[PDB]
Amino acid sequence: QSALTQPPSASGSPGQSVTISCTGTSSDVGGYNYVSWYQQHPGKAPKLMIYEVSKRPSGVPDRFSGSKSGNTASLTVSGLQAEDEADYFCSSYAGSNNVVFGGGTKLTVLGQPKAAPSVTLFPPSSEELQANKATLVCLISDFYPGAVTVAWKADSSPVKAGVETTTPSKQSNNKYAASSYLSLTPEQWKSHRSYSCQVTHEGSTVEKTVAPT
Amino acid sequence: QVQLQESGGDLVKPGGSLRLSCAASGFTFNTYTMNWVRQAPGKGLEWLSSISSRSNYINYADSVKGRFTISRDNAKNSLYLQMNSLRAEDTAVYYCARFGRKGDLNWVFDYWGQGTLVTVSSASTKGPSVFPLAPSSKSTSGGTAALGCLVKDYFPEPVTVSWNSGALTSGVHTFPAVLQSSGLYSLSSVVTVPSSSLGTQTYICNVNHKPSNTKVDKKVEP
Ligand SMILES: Nc1ncnc2c1ncn2[C@@H]1O[C@H](COP(=O)(O)OP(=O)(O)OP(=O)(O)O)[C@@H](O)[C@H]1O
Repeated sequence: QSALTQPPSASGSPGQSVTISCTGTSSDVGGYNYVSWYQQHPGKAPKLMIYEVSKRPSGVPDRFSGSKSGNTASLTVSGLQAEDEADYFCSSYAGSNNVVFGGGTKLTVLGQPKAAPSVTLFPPSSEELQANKATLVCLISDFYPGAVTVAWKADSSPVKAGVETTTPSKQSNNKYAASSYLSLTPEQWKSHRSYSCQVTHEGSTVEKTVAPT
Repeated sequence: QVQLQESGGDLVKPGGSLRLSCAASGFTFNTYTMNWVRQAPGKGLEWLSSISSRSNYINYADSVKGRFTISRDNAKNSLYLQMNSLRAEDTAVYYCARFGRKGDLNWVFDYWGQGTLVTVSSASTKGPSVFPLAPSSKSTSGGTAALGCLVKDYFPEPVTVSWNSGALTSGVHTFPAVLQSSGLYSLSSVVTVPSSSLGTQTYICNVNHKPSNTKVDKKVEP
């Protein structure tokens, strides 16, 4: 439970405007004009975007603006660009030398057309087999929207366990990638004629196969 | 050239202690009030503590008061946080953050580090095994080839991966980790390269797992 309340998510299309709200009370957002907003890309240091409700640091583009009405502050991004996809956190002085924050809003930039996945399937390495383990690695790339399911087969039989699949996340080129792993014993790997990884994306499937031989 | 870099994040047992560091450069450190702010996984930011330029004005959030101690050494351009009596809910990325110039930027963190991950758990540290994902005549899309590294069975997060020491970035994607039922993580990284380069260029994935003091430089060959 964050001290300030923000919608978990917001979205818009390139060139559009999006507004993100931040609800506090009179002990913080409504008690002072010390409201700040920070931008955070994944794995990066947060960056100051807005301070004292509506002021912009040098170097923040003018399409970011801030306002507040009573106990609620708002960040508006005009002319949305793909790079604005990020998490945004509001903040306020709260008295008693305290600074409080919101829970974050993930801003998604939409309008991307459909893109089909590519699938790359790797067999276990010699080194892993010598460690008495075997992991097949199925890498799925370059797709949009970011939703897939992954099915594994031993020969033609759907596997009964040992699968771990990641949630899709963005590539550098703004399409999605995901990964899936099939854990086997070396004996299982060597005793079937082939294994397959099949990805389902928007009603279509791509399947790759590998063989120990 | 304002720079902040945190260090010291690690696995620590419930009830244990840990000490974080932050090195600053590119500004007049001994005139700034410095802060620790944290972000629990999937949660929002949480300010923890501030220390003035002379270390004589110190404030703590309720959530850490009596457990964490902030301090600084202006001669080393460094800030510290001594964490005691740690609990699972103290698991978070810990950020060093500069308060802006007083009067102009009151209650604003105008510069931040990238943060260091602290994991509070009774589990044990485990370094990764790194396996090659070799390109083959069934891993090629004609003029380009995909190759990768599998980073198996480590704990806690995080692992970092680069290719050829950062000289290769265009064809690179490093995937998020899976958490397996063993309680251990695995991840993979992949890069696309010219098929013709497979005979001439060496491809190396550089894997770092700081909690286990492990560095692996794994050659990925055909
Ligand atoms: N951006 C800021 N926002 C909120 N409080 C701040 C900020 N910058 C400094 N402070 C606070 O201002 C107070 C003064 O700290 P400072 O480091 O200026 O020591 P000082 O001895 O008063 O300074 P001086 O040597 O200039 O007289 C401390 O309470 C500190 O927490």
